[PDB]
Amino acid sequence: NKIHRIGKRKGATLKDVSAWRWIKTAARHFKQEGKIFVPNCTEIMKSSHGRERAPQNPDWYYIRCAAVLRAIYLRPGVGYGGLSKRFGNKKNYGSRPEHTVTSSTGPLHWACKSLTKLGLVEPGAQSGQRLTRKGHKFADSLAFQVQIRKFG
Amino acid sequence: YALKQVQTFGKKKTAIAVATVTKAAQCNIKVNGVPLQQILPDTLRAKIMEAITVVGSKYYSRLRIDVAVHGGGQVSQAYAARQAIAKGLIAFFQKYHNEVEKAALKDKFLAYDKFLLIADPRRCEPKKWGRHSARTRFTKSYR
Amino acid sequence: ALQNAVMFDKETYDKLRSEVPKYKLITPSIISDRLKIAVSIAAAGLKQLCREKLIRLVSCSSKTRVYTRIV
Amino acid sequence: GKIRTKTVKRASRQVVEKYYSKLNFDFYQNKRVIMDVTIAESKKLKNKIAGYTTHIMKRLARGPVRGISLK
Amino acid sequence: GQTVRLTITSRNAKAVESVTSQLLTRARDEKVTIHGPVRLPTRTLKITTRKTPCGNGTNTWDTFELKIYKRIIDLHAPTEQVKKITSFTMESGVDVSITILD
Amino acid sequence: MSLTLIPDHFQHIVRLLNTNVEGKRKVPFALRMVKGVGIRFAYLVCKKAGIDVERRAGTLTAEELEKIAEIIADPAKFKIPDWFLNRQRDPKTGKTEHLSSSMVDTRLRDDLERLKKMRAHRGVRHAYGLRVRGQH
Amino acid sequence: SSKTPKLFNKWSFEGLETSELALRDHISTTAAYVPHTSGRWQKRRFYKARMPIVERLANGLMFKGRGNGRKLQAARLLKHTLEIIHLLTDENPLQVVVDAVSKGAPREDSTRRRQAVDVSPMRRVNEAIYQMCKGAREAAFRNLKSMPECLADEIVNASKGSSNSYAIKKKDEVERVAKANR
Amino acid sequence: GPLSKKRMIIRDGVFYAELFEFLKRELAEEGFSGVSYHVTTLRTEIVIKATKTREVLGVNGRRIRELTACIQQRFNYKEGKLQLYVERVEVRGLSAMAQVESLRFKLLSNLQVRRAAMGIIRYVMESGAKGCEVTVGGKIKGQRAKSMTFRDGYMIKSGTAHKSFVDSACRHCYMRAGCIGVKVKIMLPGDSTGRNGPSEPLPDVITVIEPK
Amino acid sequence: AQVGLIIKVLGRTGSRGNVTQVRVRLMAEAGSPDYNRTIVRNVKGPCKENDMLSLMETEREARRL
RNA sequence: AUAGGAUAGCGCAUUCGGUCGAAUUCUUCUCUGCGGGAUUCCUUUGUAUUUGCACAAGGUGAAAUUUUGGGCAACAGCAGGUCUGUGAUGCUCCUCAAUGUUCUGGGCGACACGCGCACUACAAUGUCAGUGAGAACAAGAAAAACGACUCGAACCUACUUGAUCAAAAGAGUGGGGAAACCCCGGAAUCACAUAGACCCACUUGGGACCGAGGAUUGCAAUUAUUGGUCGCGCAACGAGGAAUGUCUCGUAGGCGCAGCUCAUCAAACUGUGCCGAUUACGUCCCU
Ligand SMILES: [K+]
Ligand SMILES: [K+]
Ligand SMILES: [Mg+2]
Ligand SMILES: [Mg+2]
Ligand SMILES: [Mg+2]
Ligand SMILES: [Mg+2]
Ligand SMILES: [Mg+2]
Ligand SMILES: [Mg+2]
Ligand SMILES: [Mg+2]
Ligand SMILES: [Mg+2]
Ligand SMILES: [Mg+2]
Ligand code: NA
Ligand code: NA
Repeated sequence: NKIHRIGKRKGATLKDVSAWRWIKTAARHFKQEGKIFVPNCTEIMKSSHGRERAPQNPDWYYIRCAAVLRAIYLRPGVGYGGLSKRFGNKKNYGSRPEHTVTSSTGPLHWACKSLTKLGLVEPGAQSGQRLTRKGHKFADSLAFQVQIRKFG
Repeated sequence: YALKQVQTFGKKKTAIAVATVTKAAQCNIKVNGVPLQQILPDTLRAKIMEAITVVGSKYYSRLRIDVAVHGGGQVSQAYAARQAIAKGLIAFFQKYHNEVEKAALKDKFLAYDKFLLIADPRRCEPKKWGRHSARTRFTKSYR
Repeated sequence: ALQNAVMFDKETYDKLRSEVPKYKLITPSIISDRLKIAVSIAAAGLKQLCREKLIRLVSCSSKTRVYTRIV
Repeated sequence: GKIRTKTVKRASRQVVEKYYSKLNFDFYQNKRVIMDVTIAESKKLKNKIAGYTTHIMKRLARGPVRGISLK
Repeated sequence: GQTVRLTITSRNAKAVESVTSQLLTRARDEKVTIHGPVRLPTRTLKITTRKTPCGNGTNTWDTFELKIYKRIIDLHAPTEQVKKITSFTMESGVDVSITILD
Repeated sequence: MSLTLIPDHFQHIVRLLNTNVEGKRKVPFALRMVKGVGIRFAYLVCKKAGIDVERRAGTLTAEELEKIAEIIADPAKFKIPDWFLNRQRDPKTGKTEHLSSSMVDTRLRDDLERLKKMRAHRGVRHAYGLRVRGQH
Repeated sequence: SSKTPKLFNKWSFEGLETSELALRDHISTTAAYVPHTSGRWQKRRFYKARMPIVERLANGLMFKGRGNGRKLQAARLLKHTLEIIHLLTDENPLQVVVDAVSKGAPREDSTRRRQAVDVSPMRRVNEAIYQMCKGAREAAFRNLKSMPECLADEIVNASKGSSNSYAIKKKDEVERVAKANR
Repeated sequence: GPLSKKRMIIRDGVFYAELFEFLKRELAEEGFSGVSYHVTTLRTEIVIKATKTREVLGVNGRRIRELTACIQQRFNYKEGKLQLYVERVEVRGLSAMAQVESLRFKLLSNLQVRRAAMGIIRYVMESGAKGCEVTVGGKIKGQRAKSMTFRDGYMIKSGTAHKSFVDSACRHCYMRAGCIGVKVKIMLPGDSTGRNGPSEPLPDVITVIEPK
Repeated sequence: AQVGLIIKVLGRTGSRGNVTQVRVRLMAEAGSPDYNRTIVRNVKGPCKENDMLSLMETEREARRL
């Protein structure tokens, strides 16, 4: 079948499922639960000054929170600057040639703060952000749900 | 029991893929911790899958292969990874099987594609002054 | 030059429901050029027909959708 | 082109004249012999001398060769 | 247990290798524990400049390069003994630095 | 892409703030046809008016158009921040405001006349039809 | 357990043969999973004739400045094109592509006045791919039709010898001019 | 911090280049042939190579101590941290720097260019050099300037091996009419000792060892 | 469309060298009037010995120049 | 699964570079001083062949022909360029209201226009919005001076705050003399079955021009220094006449990144890596 376990495999972990499918499922969970803190600036700000227009998705902040949660899972000890390199893009300068610009650290600071309020991430000892035990459990449990095709 | 482990590598441009092949309970191949069916795009997934399909999955029966690829781009890493997987199977059979079946596997790999086992020697040609690239000279004007 | 409507009316939508099935090849560009509608409202609607299983999805991609009739 | 320069050819003829008995038709043994009885900062030249030395050895088996004495 | 690191740095490859070999032989004479020598990556200082003094002609360039060779030898020996090992005449242009590892 | 039948009141051109707005477009990209309103401002206007950006213009009723015009006329009243407006501090009036429709042209002409009366360099450059930034 | 490769895991290479006798040794029917191979096909003069025909189609899809070096993109376009070809013809897309290549280039050409000459099989395969890709690219430039649609229509029309094909229309004109230069 | 190794190497090279220029201008008439310095913790030892070591030293080493004072003051060396030594070149005729200074001195003494240049060549070839090539250019005869070259023996021009086997030096001569350039090249005889000769066989020379 | 086999390549004719002159053996059936008939043709594009050509007209023969 | 295809696994199931765990074992990967390795070496019912020098395909092989790419590069010259590199220099000019030198302010940027090079485009092999996976060359701080008493600060960067609300900022706390910090160097071309918006229009293409706010570098920003925000976009441009440049494989093209100039500023140059072809492997028609 499509969701049957492959032989001796049982359970699931992050990186065993589609990254986007996990992120969208986490974003849906964050919105459905309703406990996550959403800044009022997300309704008018852009994700980065390198972007040309607004994020165009009503739930873009929940998706960004899920994306940074997955990023902190992959690389413990990451900071706002390290996350900015992940979500940067190429800026259009008009008649001048294009250049890579890192993402704004404002939304990344807000996203980490929202996750810390939920208890999923904590300030890592000696700089950076890290996933809590609850955060690691949340990521793996949702990864299994994605594999089972449960979603929300 | 005994470990029964083999480590190989594959190269493509600046990409270097190191594959660790271990006897395990079940076949499990991951590239940078990502399962084969989660590798994107599907075109590059099929290229990596060539290291298994051209010889058949029966020779990867109980092999756990972990491939760590660093350097290069997405396409270069995929070619380095598939070469590392193919060389890992051949080296595993070299170390823990007799020559007849290892030679059969090597012959099948070479029959399909040379670069499954032999690294592509091509590298970026250095830029020279007076040129915008390795060979593109500056534009010459007369009048 | 071409004037493609951006919203369905009764006649075009009925033609979408009835004649767009039993097409061997179905694509939002083909439907747009036959029904004189925007490709955006042609890609949508083809999705609606596929939801109701009046047509089948052959080749799917982020940008490219190819459909066919149900045998 | 792979023309052997006069420096390669002259050294090859000298090697054959002086060390005819130590040479055979194999490049690799001839290359090993030449590296012992020749001082040259270039390994490319010594490889080329070994190649032309074994070529002369083949020719000598097929009759005489001009420029080789073997008195 | 005191671990002492010797760093041999020069822009001449032959000189740095000769100094490293001499230090290694002397260190083995005092039968001290050796770690290395480690051939650290060699850095190439690169300066590219126009060949002409004026601005006339085809824009030809000269690429000048300077290579720096560095070696590290770790010794488990007292400072008096490591001074004895260091106590010899080195070639010109070779810098040998003595540091006590934390 | 709404799968909505075209309304009987659909207008191919809607008149908004003395501007012929094409009703064939999505609402935010039909509002940008109003002078003084860009892509970023139009998305904010649609957000403050409760209109989703997936609707087509021409389906907007008179009430929705009035609410849109009210937001564009006084953005600060609808909690749009000052840093988001055209005239953050009018050099003569001193009040933060957003200019729309014919007011953009009128205020530009006043700005040129103001700079020309002082005989400032940028004003004189405008008078001679020359580039006023660095340029060449 | 090794099985014969199928292109995009859907299309079989079994029984894939060109009808043309002259082009039999210059159209490759070697089985492959995707039209991507980092081979050094331009090292030797006729080595590219052994490149799989679908990969040669993909190499023809990355031509302009916006297209140069986008081979994964060309593979995606071919993946959609073969599906559309299958729907249009109810036939194996690989066979249709081979038939289109075997007929897309003129057998006779005129060269420098100008006089008629014959065309080598290598150039016939080369020109057929080049002309079909060119016709599809121009057809889809400022058009509602997507690139896979235009490429599929070109390849289907070429495989039938239809004058609607850009490649066939170029072929007929060139052969007609070459005849008048005998 | 402590400067990095790249900065330290750059600093040491700049120090040598300035030291070489200062000694080249100061010891022009003493046949200055080169300079090497050895750095220790105790002191920095600088060895000057010259033909006329008596004039480089002076009476009781007055000149050498004056040069020490120059170097110490310019580079801010402390007392007892700097020492100079003078050694003679074993063969003067194999040193291009010594010969080019000799040629400049002879030209400044109103000697004919042909006479002085051939005198240098005869002296160099007598010293055992495989070849010598001196050239003099600029206002030699009259208002129009011409360049004339005098050569003897072997000389290699291309490749990278001539950087080792060929010793070169060029000087400016200031005459009444203007500036005259003199350039001297010496093909060093490959000698198993590294003092005078690269000690390596020529790059394109192949030797077959005679059998026992 | 008579099919001919290239049995040897005579040389690169033409000023620019793009066109090559080859000797073509017709690949006809046994007992056919064109069986084992060889003609000289000018070929455009990269051609090699043992290649096959599709001759539209077999009457014309290329000049030996 | 909102509709959910195709794509390996079917003695011990996987995962966690903060789990800021602890010990054994090692060099496969990385670093590199000296070596090895390739030369027409081997074969040909080839070419050419008195011979010789060789050539062409195929083997062997990481590499198969000057391996690949550079550097160096003779002898004769040119009234080519440089007296705007030098304390290179002859003659000559100025030399105390100076053609020396310094300071202030302008100019080198001015614009009916012509020309050479480059950048950005004319869109759907696309533009936006989101998400994924992912390089390599490289750079980084100071004194016979300033403070303490040899050390600190200059330079680069990470983390955190700013933040109970935009960017750009501003601030602290560390680290790095550079395989040690940056750094597991999250470059973007690219990918996405993202069930995202747009639908062939000078249009959500293009981003030139111009208006207001604010920040930063500097002793000084007017002639916008340079970023960032909202507006303008109705400025042309829908693929470009005659002519013309460069290029044969990791090459062309496309894509960025670093260094360099630099207090601030790259559409330049010098390098670097990434994605990666078409065509020919020929000739002397043109130059
Ligand atoms: K000449
Ligand atoms: K703007
Ligand atoms: Mg990203
Ligand atoms: Mg663009
Ligand atoms: Mg742009
Ligand atoms: Mg660009
Ligand atoms: Mg020579
Ligand atoms: Mg040479
Ligand atoms: Mg100027
Ligand atoms: Mg735009
Ligand atoms: Mg410049
Ligand atoms: Na199109
Ligand atoms: Na002068």
